[PDB]
Amino acid sequence: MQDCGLPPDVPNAQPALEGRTSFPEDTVITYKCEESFVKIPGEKDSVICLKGSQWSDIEEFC
Repeated sequence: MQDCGLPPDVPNAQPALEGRTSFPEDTVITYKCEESFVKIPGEKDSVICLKGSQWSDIEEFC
C-alpha cells in the first residue's frame, strides 16, 4: 500500500514520528542522536518512504 510502517531502528538515535505509526510515500523522517551522542558531520540523519512500502537505508550517524 502507498504507506510505509515504522522506520528502521537506528542505534543511539530516535526518530520523530509526530504521533503516527503509518507514513505515506515520500514521507521524510529525521532522527535525533540520543543523550551523550553527537551526529557525525557529513552523514544522513533521515529516511524517506519509497515505493513498495520500503524505507531508504540509513547507517548509524551518532
